[PDB]
Amino acid sequence: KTHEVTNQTPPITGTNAYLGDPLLMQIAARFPKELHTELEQAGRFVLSAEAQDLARLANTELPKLRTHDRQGRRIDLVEYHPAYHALMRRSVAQGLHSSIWEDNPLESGRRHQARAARFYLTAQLEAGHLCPLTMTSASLAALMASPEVYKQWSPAVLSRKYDFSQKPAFRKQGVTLGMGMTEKQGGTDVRANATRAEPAIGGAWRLTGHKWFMSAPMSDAFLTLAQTKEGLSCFLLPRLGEKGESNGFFFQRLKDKLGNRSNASSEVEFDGALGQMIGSPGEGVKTIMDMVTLTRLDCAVASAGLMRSGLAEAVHHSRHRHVFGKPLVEQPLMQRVLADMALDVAGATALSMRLARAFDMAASDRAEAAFARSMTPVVKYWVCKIAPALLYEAMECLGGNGYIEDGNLARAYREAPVNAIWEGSGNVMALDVARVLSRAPALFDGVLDWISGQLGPRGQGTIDVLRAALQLTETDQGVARLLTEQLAFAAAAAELRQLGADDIADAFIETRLGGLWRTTYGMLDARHNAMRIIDQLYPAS
Amino acid sequence: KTHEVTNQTPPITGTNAYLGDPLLMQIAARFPKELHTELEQAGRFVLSAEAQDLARLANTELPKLRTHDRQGRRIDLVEYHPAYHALMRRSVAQGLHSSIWEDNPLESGRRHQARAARFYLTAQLEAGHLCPLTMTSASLAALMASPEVYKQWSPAVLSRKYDFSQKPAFRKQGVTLGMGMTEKQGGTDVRANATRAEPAIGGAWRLTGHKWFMSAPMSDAFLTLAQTKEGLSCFLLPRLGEKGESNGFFFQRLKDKLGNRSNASSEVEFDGALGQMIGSPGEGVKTIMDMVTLTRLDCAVASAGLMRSGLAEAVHHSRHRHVFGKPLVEQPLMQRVLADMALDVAGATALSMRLARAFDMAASDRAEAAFARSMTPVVKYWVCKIAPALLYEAMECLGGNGYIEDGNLARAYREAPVNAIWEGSGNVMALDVARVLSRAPALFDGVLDWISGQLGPRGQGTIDVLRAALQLTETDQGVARLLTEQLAFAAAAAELRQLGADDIADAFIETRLGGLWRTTYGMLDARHNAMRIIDQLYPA
Ligand SMILES: Cc1cc2nc3c(=O)[nH]c(=O)nc-3n(C[C@H](O)[C@H](O)[C@H](O)COP(=O)(O)OP(=O)(O)OC[C@H]3O[C@@H](n4cnc5c(N)ncnc54)[C@H](O)[C@@H]3O)c2cc1C
Ligand SMILES: Cc1cc2nc3c(=O)[nH]c(=O)nc-3n(C[C@H](O)[C@H](O)[C@H](O)COP(=O)(O)OP(=O)(O)OC[C@H]3O[C@@H](n4cnc5c(N)ncnc54)[C@H](O)[C@@H]3O)c2cc1C
Ligand SMILES: C[As](C)(=O)[O-]
Ligand SMILES: C[As](C)(=O)[O-]
Ligand SMILES: C[As](C)(=O)[O-]
Repeated sequence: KTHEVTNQTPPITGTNAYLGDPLLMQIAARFPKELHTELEQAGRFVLSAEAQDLARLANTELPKLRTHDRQGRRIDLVEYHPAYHALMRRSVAQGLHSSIWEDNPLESGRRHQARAARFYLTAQLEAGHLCPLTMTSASLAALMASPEVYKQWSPAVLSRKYDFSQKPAFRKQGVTLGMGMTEKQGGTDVRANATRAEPAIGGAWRLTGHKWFMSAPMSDAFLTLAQTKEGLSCFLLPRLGEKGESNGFFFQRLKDKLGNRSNASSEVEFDGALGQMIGSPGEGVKTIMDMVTLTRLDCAVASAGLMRSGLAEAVHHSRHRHVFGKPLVEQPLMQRVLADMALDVAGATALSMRLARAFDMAASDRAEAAFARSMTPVVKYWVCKIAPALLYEAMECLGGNGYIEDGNLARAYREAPVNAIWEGSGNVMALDVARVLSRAPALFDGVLDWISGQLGPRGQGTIDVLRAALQLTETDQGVARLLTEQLAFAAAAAELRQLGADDIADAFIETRLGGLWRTTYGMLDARHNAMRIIDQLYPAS
Repeated sequence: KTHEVTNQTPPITGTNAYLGDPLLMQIAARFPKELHTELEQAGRFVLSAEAQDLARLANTELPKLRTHDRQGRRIDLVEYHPAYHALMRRSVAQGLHSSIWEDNPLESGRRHQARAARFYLTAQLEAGHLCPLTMTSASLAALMASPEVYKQWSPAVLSRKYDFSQKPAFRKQGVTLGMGMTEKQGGTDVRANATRAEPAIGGAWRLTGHKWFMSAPMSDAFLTLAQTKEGLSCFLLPRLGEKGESNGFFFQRLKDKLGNRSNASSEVEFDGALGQMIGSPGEGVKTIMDMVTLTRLDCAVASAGLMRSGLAEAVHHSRHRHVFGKPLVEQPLMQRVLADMALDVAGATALSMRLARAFDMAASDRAEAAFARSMTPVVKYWVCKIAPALLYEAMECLGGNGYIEDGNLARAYREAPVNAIWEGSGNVMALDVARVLSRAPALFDGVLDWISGQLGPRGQGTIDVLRAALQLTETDQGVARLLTEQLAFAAAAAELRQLGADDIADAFIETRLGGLWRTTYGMLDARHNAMRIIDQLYPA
């Protein structure tokens, strides 16, 4: 041999991602014991060596579109690696697509939070297959606009048996649902959709057009927007007909994507595809409003989990990798970088779960409903859009191996932009935040009141900043991103206080609410012990 | 047809990346006429459809390691797509590996700046093949430590004829040089290297060990660190022997990289590889100090070019893509986001080229030499490390297509971290700054005087901030990144004043030096006039 291999970091595999995360455990502290037991088992699974192999395979053995069979007939099939189906099977059995719609007494009053904690853990393992599960869970809220259609589909949708066979949906053990919104001329401006729907025999509708981005193409049906005589309408469009034949779907290509690669995203064209209208004619936008809101929470929770998993690897690496004779984690500068990132990961996780809590409490508490209506785009804006910069710095903490695809940080870095881009990007979230202030000032008083209650009298200066930003946004729409980010900082700070993470909150408040312009991590002085921040959030395991 | 395809952005291909960049033209305003002509031709090349096809192919048709031939002999060859060799050929013919060492009277007093302007443009086209050119240009500063080896190798190294054949080095039309430094147990702590060098017949040395990341493996020789009885020493190690036979290189694998994929990076093991010592025994670290410094300017210049190119695409898209009946560039919020990114790209470009100017003036100006020694890690820290976050936001400005690999932003986003990581990352740059503060505080006094002269009396508040940061860093090594980033902000602001970009400087100073903690772009109010910033830096 020419050399020895020394000073290598042992893998994080085999430990428990839930029990290694005290902030998450505090977030779940009031869950019933049965949920704690399930989260510990989930925490063990997502760091197991077998699960990590499935995640690597799903993202390297990529889905393939087969437009035709060997004799020249169209079949419009997308084939996946078995690893994809194994992840789907377990997450569907776990109810990640269905549990908020189920009647489970152990989760009463906690359905969004219980699911969000599971979602957060799974996103640390493999994020791509979460897309069909997010769309399936959220799609049922659109189906509520037509209760007969909900009653018809929900038994099949809520089934916890995953079924990827090419049977018609009504013969499958369970079904999944997708979304056909974006067209080539725009995904934001859905009223510019040119897909058209025309009445057909039997009260159905026939659709002709295209959708430029349709993820999870082997879903059994798709919520789709199309124009009718009275405006943009929403439809439930099955991929297959009752005998299993194609329903006018023509897949053109799969996207060659930066990340999210385990999840096939197709370009599709429709020729006479038959479907049911969902909601009132011309009310397509209103019909899908609650569906989109549900996907935005998932985008935040998953981005937070992505950041958590990437930073845990950086902290763990620092504890074992020696440089100049001692572990990297004993270097003051590495301590400041790791602790500074931990503050944002902590704030993003607390805020994302606080939004889930507002969803659970909205029906019984007007102030929580106010938070739920107005802050979903704030949380999606900030949590998702900080992930690329933070995951890059976490990757840099690994040195050269961090840049190599046989690890996890490269894949997570490639993944991070998708949650921010996939549905409403930053500018769309921020304008949404400003519109709600223009139409419902009372909602932001309620949020400001919750923030002020948690920060206490010392936080009144932050409240004044937020009011000034709200008022300035009415003067100038261009400052809507400033308003959105400041709201997120303040709400994350408030929740860290609510959770009792007072050392974390102190340092978070001093920097994000009191510090100066910065562009890189590590902007902490010695006033707060950095090693304590790191040990509190990433205890050595 | 089922639908019409409408509201699409016309391609930016076919225009001129140099003439479309007023800040760059201002930076080059005093270059001789012949240099202006050459930059205009390069500006057209990097946006031409032909060149763009080469850049795409070089990054999708990946190099393959061939350890053996089909009969089972070791050959240790790496094969590239012809597009890689075409980019190398043109860049070598342009002297990107050699021009600072040439005696070109047209570039007298400007060698580093003239090369940096070319580098900036080429990085907008294809960054991966720049790695061997950066290493080759920088390697000559180390070879100077042994002047007889410099005389022996420099005609071949400085040749503008690219030659990728498998001939021995002195039978080729020109040669390139790489770097064998990082080992599995560490790339930062090179004194923990375990590769060993032993005396051989004829005054040569035999090396046995491994290098964990060796880019451009078909380079003709590599500057390599290995242990001798006196400590860590530097060696020039040819890949092939005098007859074209293997010189004890055993390539194991190529890295499967996030980005930079046109540039092969190998894992290699050395078994009795014959080389020449460069510099004194045990002085390997000192010998490669200037070589490393040169590569650090290149990292900054290229990262600035990456950012410039990605933001130019986002601005161009906004001018053509309609949403809600008007161009995106007419939406106030999109204007704030684009302008806010433009301020960092302008500051990073100005600061990087200002470092190049310090390199040109160092031999004749003590204040400029002080700037070059103390601020090289500052520029590399800030310019390279802001690129990932900025290129993500630029990608988001394109919408869903931004995330797709048939465009350019996804590749640039994957490229962006490599300049920060490839040689000394942020923590290493910041500790470099802290060491210079500890061992030679007067160098930063000179930097502050230069900043103060450019900012004018209005800037005393920024000087006081920098003094406080210097004092605090002497107290606490842990705040070294704060000192480093504040120095970059202030020097970027000062250089924008030096360039006469006073509207850009005004807006940059008020935000980066006077604003609040932020994590995303778009933090400008109406006083900064976002549309004028965009039109001044990215004219349609
Ligand atoms: C991996 C992936 C999967 C996806 N899956 C699906 C799917 O299953 N179904 C589906 O229908 N779509 C899907 N999408 C598409 C996605 O929803 C769209 O890209 C998104 O809606 C934006 O639409 P666009 O690309 O047309 O951008 P545009 O509408 O052209 O917007 C471009 C940019 O301008 C900004 N902008 C927009 N409006 C304004 C304004 N008023 N003022 C200022 N700035 C503005 C946007 O925020 C964005 O940054 C997916 C996207 C990705 C990347
Ligand atoms: C694409 C690519 C190409 C490369 N090509 C080459 C090449 O051709 N030749 C070559 O020899 N190398 C090459 N490298 C290797 C590269 O130079 C090393 O990754 C780098 O030197 C860091 O070494 P490391 O991975 O061992 O990290 P480590 O030395 O283990 O450090 C890991 C992390 O700790 C930080 N750190 C280190 N010391 C300290 C400290 N004292 N205090 C605080 N933080 C600290 C680092 O900044 C980094 O964040 C390449 C790397 C990449 C990504
Ligand atoms: C609504 As069904 C899948 O049971 O036909
Ligand atoms: C960060 As804590 C409140 O779980 O110690
Ligand atoms: C961007 As300018 C140097 O023309 O002000």
